[PDB]
Amino acid sequence: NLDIIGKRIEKIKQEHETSWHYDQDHPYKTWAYHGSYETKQTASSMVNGVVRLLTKPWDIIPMVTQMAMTFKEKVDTRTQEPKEGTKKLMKITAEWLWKELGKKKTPRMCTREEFTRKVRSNAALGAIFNKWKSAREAVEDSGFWELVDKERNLHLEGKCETCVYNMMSRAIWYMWLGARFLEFEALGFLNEDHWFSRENSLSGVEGEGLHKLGYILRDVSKKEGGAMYADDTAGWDTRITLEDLKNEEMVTNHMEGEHKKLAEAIFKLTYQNKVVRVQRPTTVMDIISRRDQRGSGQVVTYGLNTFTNMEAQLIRQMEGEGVFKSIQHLTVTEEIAVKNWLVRVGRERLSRMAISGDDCVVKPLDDRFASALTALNDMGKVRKDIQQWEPSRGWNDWTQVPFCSHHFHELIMKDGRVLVVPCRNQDELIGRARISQGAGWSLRETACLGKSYAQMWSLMYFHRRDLRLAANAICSAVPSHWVPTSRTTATHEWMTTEDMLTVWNRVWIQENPWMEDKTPVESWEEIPYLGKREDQWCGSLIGLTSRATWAKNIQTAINQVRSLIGNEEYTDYMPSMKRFRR
Ligand SMILES: NC(c1ccccc1)c1ccccc1
Ligand SMILES: [Zn+2]
Ligand SMILES: [Zn+2]
Repeated sequence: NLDIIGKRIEKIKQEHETSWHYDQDHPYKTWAYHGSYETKQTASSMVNGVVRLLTKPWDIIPMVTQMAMTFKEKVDTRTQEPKEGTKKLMKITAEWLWKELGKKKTPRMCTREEFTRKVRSNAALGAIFNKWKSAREAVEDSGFWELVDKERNLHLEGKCETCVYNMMSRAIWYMWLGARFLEFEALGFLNEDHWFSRENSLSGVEGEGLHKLGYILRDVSKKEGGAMYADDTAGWDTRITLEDLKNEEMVTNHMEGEHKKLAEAIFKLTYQNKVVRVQRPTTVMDIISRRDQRGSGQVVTYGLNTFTNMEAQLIRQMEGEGVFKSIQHLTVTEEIAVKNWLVRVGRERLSRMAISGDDCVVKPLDDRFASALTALNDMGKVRKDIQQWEPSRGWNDWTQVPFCSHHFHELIMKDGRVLVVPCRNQDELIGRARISQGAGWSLRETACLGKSYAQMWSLMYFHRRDLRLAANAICSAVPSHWVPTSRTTATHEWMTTEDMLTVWNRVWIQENPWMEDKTPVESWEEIPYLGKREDQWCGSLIGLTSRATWAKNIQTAINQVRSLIGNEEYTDYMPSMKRFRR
């Protein structure tokens, strides 16, 4: 408790000595409260006018238009201690999983040099603005690195002064850039060196890309076994126990020297003991602590969520296969049985899963998995929108399974080759492309963000009639040589000024390991759509009068946007589609 968090608490006390007050009307039950201090401040979603002018039929669809308008009674909940049998299953499984993940990888420190390059090309490293403006400026000033040095030597000493979270089914924990550096130095190797790639982790999909995920689910479907299960956890980050944080820390057992000590300090000082500042309107700033739940950078959060989810799902598979009888307590021979299962079939069981942080698909040996709930519930990974003890409903067809907010279609090209394509309700795709985040967007920057959405649609969603047409329209309306942008950046092959047919060929044919015949496609007309009825089922306006008028008059919409942007060099992409090819 207060010996580890005191210094951080003591330090904040003094910067607001003219405001400190142990409030008695404090709303916290499960967060330990420490004091308050005076503040006053808040970014809402702005509309992308280039995308909206080229998607007029959607201006009257509430599921689209409502997306641009506008649980902290779940951050303040508590998760019970698992039973001794559960704690044992988790420790055995975690020990075994870090060893498998480490067989072909070497833990290593990430560098100031590497950190500097990331900030100078904009990755969402959730930092705060103070002493320097942007992260870009802090990183080119030795003063910063002297602050980093002081904290670093403090961590080697087993103490923390400045690693404090700022809080804002979502809650995002910003830290100052220096704390983010020290987290990246110690734990960045998990993401930088692809520990959760499918090749390395067998269940993982890190780096895979939306054009790969469907093929991966189809490969899992080919295994003998029961239904495919895709149970969502209710508020995964809030259900991470101190026991979970201690099994995650066992990655430090694979480290050495300075690195081992630096990583141990991140886990002890910042993860297993946390200090947070929260805005309360009654506007004060509350300084609260707790030992459990997930609060890390979003990139480390992803890798450790994947790890703990892989562990939880192997244990649920063990329960279904009868490897252990009860979570209350493991006998000695049950320990040897669990160990033996892991050594004997562990890698086969990992290959039966697709796991992306808190999101999973599992194809177990059989449907006993559906009612194997005791370990899952006792670890605190309670399923969303189903009663605690009601058996999971599985999916019989891999094309119906939800994963990473998508489902996947099998689409046969006129030439017989097979594409497995990502899909989601088209209102969600149009509604998201119509939104920009933050202020000070020029017309050119707004146009380049529209172009990023358009090129993503041409690569991932070409099979949706409305999206291939709208993508072609946006790419016709934005100057040909302007570079697609995004202020928050899976693999992003659409972020390029290369011709999109050449990128399509590279992604779907040349580099696609499931495509034996490498014959290039010569035009967009060779590239198929979903069935017309399947397109409607997934939200296509195809067959409406509004959509027919939009399609027929599309050059008029393109010319409206070209007139606003001004006298620039444009390309007409509409004749790449049969109906505008004269
Ligand atoms: N004629 C339309 C239709 C026919 C039958 C069912 C649904 C739409 C149609 C099809 C494909 C593209 C554009 C319009
Ligand atoms: Zn610190
Ligand atoms: Zn679909």
